[PDB]
Parts: sequence; structure tokens; C-alpha cells
Amino acid sequence: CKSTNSILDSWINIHSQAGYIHKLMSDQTYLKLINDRLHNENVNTNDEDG
Amino acid sequence: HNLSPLQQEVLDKYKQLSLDLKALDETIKELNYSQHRQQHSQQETVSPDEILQEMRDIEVKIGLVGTLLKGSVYSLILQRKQEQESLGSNSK
Repeated sequence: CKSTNSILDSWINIHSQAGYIHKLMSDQTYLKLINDRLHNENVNTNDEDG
Repeated sequence: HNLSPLQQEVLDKYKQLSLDLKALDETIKELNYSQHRQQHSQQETVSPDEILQEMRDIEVKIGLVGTLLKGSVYSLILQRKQEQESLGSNSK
């Protein structure tokens, strides 16, 4: 029973992280920001502060 | 108080019987002690840590594995049925 519980808490952790990052991927603004961040790093990787 | 030899044999047999009687009573109790890690012990004795406190702990989250798949499939079927009845009733 204890081992089953441990497996289930591992599943719980996985699904919690899945939900958080799904919330992240839900917002279009953050994805746009990381997209032009990728393009900026393509043109200039130095300006991380930008 | 002198006694017949048969009576004395009955008596000390009764004594031994009482001895393993309270021995078995102590054993059954020790099984029933929920004193797991409360008294000096490191073995689990059948108690809520084997029952609802534990099995229910499992159960409040096992539904997230088994019954939730069904529930999702049933919800899709229910939505499909809703769409079908709406279209059928409104089209005619």
C-alpha cells in the first residue's frame, strides 16, 4: 500500500507540473516573447537583458 | 486440602490452559494495538495505517487514474448526445 501511494504521489507531481506548464503555454504573450527572444539570439545572443 | 490424583491432573492442566489462554489473548491484543511506532515497536499491526487512513489515502487519488479516464470518455459521449438531440429536435 505504501509503494502504491508513492507511485501515486509521483503521478501527482507529474500532473501538477503538466498543469503549470500548460498554464504557461496558454498565454500567447509569453510564447511571443520567447519567440522573438529566439530570433534576437539568432541576430544577437549577447543582449539577454533585452 | 487433599485431592484425588485425577482431580490434581485436571487442575494443573487447567493451569496450563489458562496460561496459553492469556498468551493468546496478549497475541490478539498485540495484533489489535494501533500503537504502531507509538509504543516501542517497528512493525505494523493492523490498524488505520492499514485501513481507511491508508487505503482511503490511496483511494482519494486512485480515482485520478482509473475513474477519471472513464469520466472523460463519458463526458465526451454526453456532449455528443447533447449535440445529436439538439440537431435532431431543432432540424425537424
